[PDB]
Amino acid sequence: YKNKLTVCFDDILKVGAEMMMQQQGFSQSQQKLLKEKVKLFHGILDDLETSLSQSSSYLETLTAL
Amino acid sequence: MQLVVLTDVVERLHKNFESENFKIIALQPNEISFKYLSNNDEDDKDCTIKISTNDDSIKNLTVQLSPSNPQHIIQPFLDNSKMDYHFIFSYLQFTSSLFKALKVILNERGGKFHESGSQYSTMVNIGLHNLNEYQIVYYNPQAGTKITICIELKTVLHNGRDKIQFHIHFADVAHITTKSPAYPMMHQVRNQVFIRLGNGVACDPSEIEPILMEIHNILK
Amino acid sequence: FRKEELLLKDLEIRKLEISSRFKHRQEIFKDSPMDLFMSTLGDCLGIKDEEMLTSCTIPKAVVDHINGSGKRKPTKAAQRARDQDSIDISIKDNKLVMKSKFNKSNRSYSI
Amino acid sequence: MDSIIPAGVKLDDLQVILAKNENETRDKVCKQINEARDEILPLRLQFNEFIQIMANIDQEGSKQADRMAKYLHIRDKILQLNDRFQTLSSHLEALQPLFSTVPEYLKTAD
Amino acid sequence: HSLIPVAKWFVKFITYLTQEILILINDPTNKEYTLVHGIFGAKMSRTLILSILNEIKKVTQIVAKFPETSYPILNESSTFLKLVLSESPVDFEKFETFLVDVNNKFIALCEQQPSQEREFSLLVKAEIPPEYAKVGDFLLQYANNAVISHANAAAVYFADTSGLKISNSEFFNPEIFHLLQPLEEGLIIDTDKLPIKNRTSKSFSKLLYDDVTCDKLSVSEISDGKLKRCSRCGSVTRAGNIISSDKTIVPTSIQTKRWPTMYTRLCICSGMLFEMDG
Repeated sequence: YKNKLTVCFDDILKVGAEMMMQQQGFSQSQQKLLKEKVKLFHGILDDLETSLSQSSSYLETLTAL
Repeated sequence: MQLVVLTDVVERLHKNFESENFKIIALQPNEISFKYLSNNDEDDKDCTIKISTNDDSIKNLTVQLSPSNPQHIIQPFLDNSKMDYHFIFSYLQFTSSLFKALKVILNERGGKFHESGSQYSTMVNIGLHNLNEYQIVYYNPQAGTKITICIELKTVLHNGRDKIQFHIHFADVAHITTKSPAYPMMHQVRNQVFIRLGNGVACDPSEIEPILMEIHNILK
Repeated sequence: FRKEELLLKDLEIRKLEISSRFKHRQEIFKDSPMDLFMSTLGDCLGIKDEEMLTSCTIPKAVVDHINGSGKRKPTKAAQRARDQDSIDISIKDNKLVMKSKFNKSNRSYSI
Repeated sequence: MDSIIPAGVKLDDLQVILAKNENETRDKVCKQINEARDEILPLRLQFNEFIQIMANIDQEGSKQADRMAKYLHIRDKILQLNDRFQTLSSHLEALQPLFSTVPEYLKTAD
Repeated sequence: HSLIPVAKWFVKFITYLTQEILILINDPTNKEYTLVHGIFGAKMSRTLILSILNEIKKVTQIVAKFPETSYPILNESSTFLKLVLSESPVDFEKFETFLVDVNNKFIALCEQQPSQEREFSLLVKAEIPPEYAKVGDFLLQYANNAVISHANAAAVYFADTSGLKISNSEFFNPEIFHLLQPLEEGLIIDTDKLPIKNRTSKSFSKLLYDDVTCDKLSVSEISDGKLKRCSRCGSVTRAGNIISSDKTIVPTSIQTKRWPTMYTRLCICSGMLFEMDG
């Protein structure tokens, strides 16, 4: 998960790199690539939050037991 | 001035909240305690609106939602976004049935000990991206599988007019092959459901709560 | 009708200059996506390279070799290479310099 | 920073250590997980704000110095983004020894 | 370059009929969406679109065979023509076979039973007679597997095809889009009885989109008073006049007589065009 968060913010600039390259209209492929990148970033953030919550709950239950 | 702005807010709500469950429980100079859902408790305020009045109007109308109310998960997004209060009321009235349906879904799992050893491996929790969509994912750590159901607000052209309908569908990642161990239930849902265009299901909010239970009937 | 001819010639020169610009930029600052983003975005705005700020420091070996005024003489093959390229490139005090060779006016790159 | 949990120690030894000391490390890890949970949401909020700023780049711009100010602001924004990424990396590596017992417990229980 | 705004409405049109295919399958009993039957039933329209697709292939083949080489900067219009066809949400080749198969099936049915009213029904009535109720079911079933299988089902349903200016309700302003006087008083109305804000030709219609080149109308073209209105269908067009420099390939003061000069006096519906009063 440590590498995923780094690459995702590196890739959102990488995905845009070709977007401003043509800028340097918009292609639908690049737009949908950006959309899926941002939605997967949100999804992995949610997954990491759920994993943290589950690990925490395991922490209290093992400490109690 | 406080009373005049409160009366204006009440009139606007009556114009925008024409429903049989709309009622005001407690009236306070600094907060509003009114009920618009089907909660049975008399003194439980479904929605709390704090009154911050200025020399001419209310500075900000912060929407607060009770923990018992299933709508409390959208509280931070309402707090951090300065959207129109009328638009917030419209969204609340448009999504109240969805909130009730998801309340039933979460209370199904949240029931106390029923003297049954049916320790289901699937847990239901709400995923949130923004105010435009609400996502439900089913966590199964025992089977290591995921069941994602995304509900977005997508506009569709209807008779020369654009309307917003709930887009309940499986995500594009859910290109699940026949080889998945958990694939049977997704395939059953697809066969028995997939306005259906094969992937998406756009529905009228007045009819989302029965059809979602029809989806949830397979789930339960 | 020399006006349209010179406009189209300037446009072709501009597009080839931009081509050389990004092909050189993608390799000089490959290690810093932030620097590449901000540099290309500022040049889309039309900011001179002498005003914008850099977060990272480039090595001095490329600076010494690109000019050759140091102890090591520039290669004659390198001289031919920099002659055939359309852009005069050099770095002064951790910052490169970019100047148009045909139009000396303030060529606005804004969109 | 401080390595409360030594590296390479077994799960049972960690249980014995945790059973004593009146749970100062339990308090510390509870505070750490609480601040991680309270940090998760603001990152999403500010990331959505950055997306909104990027999408609305063609509005409220009329002077060149306005572009200077706005793009300096956004470069600063991603500056604290990388700083926050480093801080959360430090937070997770601080809890890395604590999480290291979970794979061993799962594989032993398998 | 000037053909590009027209092509946008050309693609925007074929998507509307494809969108109605998905809607009609779920509810075949909806009478309010019977227009989709007549459009495919028209016999020359299927050939007409095929001819349009034929010349489109010929133009692209000729442009590929004979590209512009002297000035690379001028290749943008030629390149954009190739891009807009490839980037269309639905492939033209798949849609080309769609109408071709309909023609063959609708010809063998004529030999099965001789009838001449069906030719009128598919062209004007836009309906299928009850005696041919079995024929209507064929359109619903076959259209799903033919072309939609090669396109994005989710995208076309939510695609923004609004503003096609097909219905009359979106031509005239909603203030006047109703009967104003009883039938006893007659059908012709004197101007003095119109509402004060609705007593000019400027407030009669939606002055947002163009009708000949299918291009968006800017504020400059609205306010210059050089646009024309059709007295028959209510259409508004700035045809027959020199276009502004911002609409050209490169901003310049050179005046070029563009194809809109064909409709200087006659509208698209054979109506007369007149200078719109300011």
